[PDB]
Amino acid sequence: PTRAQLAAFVDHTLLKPEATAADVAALVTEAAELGVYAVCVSPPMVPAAVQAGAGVRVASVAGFPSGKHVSAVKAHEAALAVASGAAEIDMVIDVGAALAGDLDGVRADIAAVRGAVGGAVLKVIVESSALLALADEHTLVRVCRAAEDAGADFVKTSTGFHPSGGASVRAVALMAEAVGGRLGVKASGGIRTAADALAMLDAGATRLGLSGTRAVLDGL
Amino acid sequence: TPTRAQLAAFVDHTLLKPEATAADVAALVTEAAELGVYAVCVSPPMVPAAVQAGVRVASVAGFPSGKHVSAVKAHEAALAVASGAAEIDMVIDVGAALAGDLDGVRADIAAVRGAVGGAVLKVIVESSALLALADEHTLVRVCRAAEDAGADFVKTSTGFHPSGGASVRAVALMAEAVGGRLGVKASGGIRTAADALAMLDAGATRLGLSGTRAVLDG
Amino acid sequence: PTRAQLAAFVDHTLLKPEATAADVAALVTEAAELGVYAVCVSPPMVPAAVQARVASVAGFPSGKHVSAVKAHEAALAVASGAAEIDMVIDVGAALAGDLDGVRADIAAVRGAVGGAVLKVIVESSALLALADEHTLVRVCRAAEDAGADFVKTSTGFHPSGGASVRAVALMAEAVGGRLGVKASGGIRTAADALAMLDAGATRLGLSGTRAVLDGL
Amino acid sequence: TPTRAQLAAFVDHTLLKPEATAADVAALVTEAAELGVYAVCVSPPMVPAAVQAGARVASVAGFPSGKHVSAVKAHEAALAVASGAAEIDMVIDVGAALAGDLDGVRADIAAVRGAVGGAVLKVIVESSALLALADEHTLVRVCRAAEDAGADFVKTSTGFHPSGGASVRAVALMAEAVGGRLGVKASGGIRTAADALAMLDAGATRLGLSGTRAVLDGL
Ligand SMILES: [Cl-]
Repeated sequence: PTRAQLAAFVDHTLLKPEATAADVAALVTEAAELGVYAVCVSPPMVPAAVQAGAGVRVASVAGFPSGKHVSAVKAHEAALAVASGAAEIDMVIDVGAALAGDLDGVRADIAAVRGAVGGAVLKVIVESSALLALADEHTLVRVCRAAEDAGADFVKTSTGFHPSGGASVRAVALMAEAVGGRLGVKASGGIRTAADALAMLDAGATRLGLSGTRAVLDGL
Repeated sequence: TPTRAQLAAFVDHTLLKPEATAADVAALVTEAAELGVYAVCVSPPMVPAAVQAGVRVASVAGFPSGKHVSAVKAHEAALAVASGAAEIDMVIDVGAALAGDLDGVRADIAAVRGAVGGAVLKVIVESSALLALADEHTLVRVCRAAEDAGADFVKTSTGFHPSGGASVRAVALMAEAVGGRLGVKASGGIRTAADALAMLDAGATRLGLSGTRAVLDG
Repeated sequence: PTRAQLAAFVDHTLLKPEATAADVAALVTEAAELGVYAVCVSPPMVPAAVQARVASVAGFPSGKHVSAVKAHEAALAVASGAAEIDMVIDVGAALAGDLDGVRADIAAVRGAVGGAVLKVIVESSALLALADEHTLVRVCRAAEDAGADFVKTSTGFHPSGGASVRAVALMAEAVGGRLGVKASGGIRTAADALAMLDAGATRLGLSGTRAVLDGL
Repeated sequence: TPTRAQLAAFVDHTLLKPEATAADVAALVTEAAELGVYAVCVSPPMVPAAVQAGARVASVAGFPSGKHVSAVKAHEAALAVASGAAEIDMVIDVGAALAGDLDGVRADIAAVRGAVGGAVLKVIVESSALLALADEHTLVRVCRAAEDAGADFVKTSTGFHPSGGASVRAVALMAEAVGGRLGVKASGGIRTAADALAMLDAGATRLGLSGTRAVLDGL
């Protein structure tokens, strides 16, 4: 698995609240030098990301990181991001809604954002480490099926901000089996080495969210 | 030094975890009425069931990252107020402030001010990030911008940023910057009575607490 | 009915695109002199009405806005102090038979205004002219299903016209005693007013209220 | 004097009735392609089905009244563009223009501009109202506000205001004020091929029509 090949799986990411336009400009330069698939930035940073290169593939987050926004608000955010040049959107579910068993609500929340972006690649962050710690494997699968039923293109493990943690190979395996190659699976959160990255791919991930991409690639 | 009832009267009793359910919020409301606190603070989608649960309600906007365009923060804040929130605690774009874009921070806060009508508007400045990454003057500038944009409070912290939560130095700087014309809400990591009293003595006029019972027993 | 009793049914209304803050202030002054129930103004004028009981409109007059936008608009008005919101349905949605869509559109606004009085403009003159009585009734029931407090006849801007006695009578028969019924559009005389109240209206939307009251 | 295909290329083929259905919109799109128009113009909730109809889509914002706070207009514009609209035709608050609050009109336009990114933004000044209720200089000031706020076009009318729609005089004034830096769209009550060509001769670079076929047949 080559350095260029692993890099083609990667969304090179900066989501810190303190991030400046200059930070986002350096992120895009580093992404181009590394040969990654996209940059992932916070919604108001999309103009800066688009302006920092030619033909930059930009993903933005929506309803992030808490998931605790009403659906209209997540949709509005996603639509402004697409209007500013975002090709993809990584939204967060209402994690508390999943845990209460309101799967209809989770599915409708994702369908609202789906209807607003239209053209864009939509990834749904299920916060798998939170679902697996506070409920069970079954709950994770149900959330994945809601994402599929609502028209999502990816299910995605983690925000990288929840204290329960990030991607596990078990979560990815569970998520990959549930969507069965019909949707992509993005592993994210705490992927810090080459070995972490390869193990997520081996478990079924078809995309990786990384902030320390160079160090991951250097490990090869 | 204040009694239990007096300390409680300073408090916004808070649950903002991503995993919070309606049942968690209903238990939070019941516990706030027992403790005699000033308000509950809940996430925007939980406002209707907090309000209906029979307590003054605050909500958050652009929370916790602050990385949302103004129009998204304003839309969120309008919905929460229309659903019955009495107060909104919004987060600034911390990066905008670090880059020196103080007119943009102010316009961001003005958009929210215009959406909430007469509701109490608190601006979370993420003081521990501003003091870690810039300097005292930058914290003062952000506060003044909040007052210029029509805020009613300046507020230290989200409780979610790794730079930490409320500090005495941050609270005192903020209280001087607003000169008693706005409130100062100290929040994030306030776990004991001594923490609480240290912030009120530094000039806080409201406290954001998640573990209020343990502070009150104090 | 006395002058005072008839006024008590009225939402005293200015919705013209050219309306200024000064026009809105004269409308409120006139409202309070006439003893009306409420003033009805356009969403950006709500702050000036409140600072001078206020109803505002939402998704008005076309009804052609996505649900989230109507809900955003309604919430902003309530936040600036509107006690009531009068929204417009996607009339074309109702005519295509998409009553689930119309209901969902109304429930979105319902969930965004909290405790506000929510009135749903069904554009009854268009529904009767382009569909049928049964469609008008189905739209009213969707409004009830979605949690609305009132059904209302007309924007006063649709070419098909305004309130008719039959539309109001149908709407009152269908949801009367459970939802209020507001007759609006083309109510120009005392006799028009009284004919809508007799048909089952419990609120009236008027622009020329003084003239209507004078005819008693 | 333009050929049929040339006149058609100036046209936004439009359906904005409250009663319009998805089926009405799909017929509109089919007719648009047949006629060779520049674009179809539809109401915001109709954009996704107009885009999916698979042959350029414009939508409107804060239409037709202009009486919506800026944030609502901007929200509405964003959604339409995210659903594939290439252009947005917004409506100013006409009463704000009349009250002399041109800074507020400018800010209202700037709000929509920052929501749409790169889309073509047209600003509807409701010229027939500005001329009937104010004066010519007010029309010019509103055009300047639009330019200053980053609009790509100024545009006469909604076609729903009782003071009427496009006039030769309105179009000449607007085209003078923007001086070829913005486009000028003539719209509202353009009933004949003669009406259309008089607007074009007055400086319009785009035409909003509903009865497009009957206009083109007049050539
Ligand atoms: Cl002619």
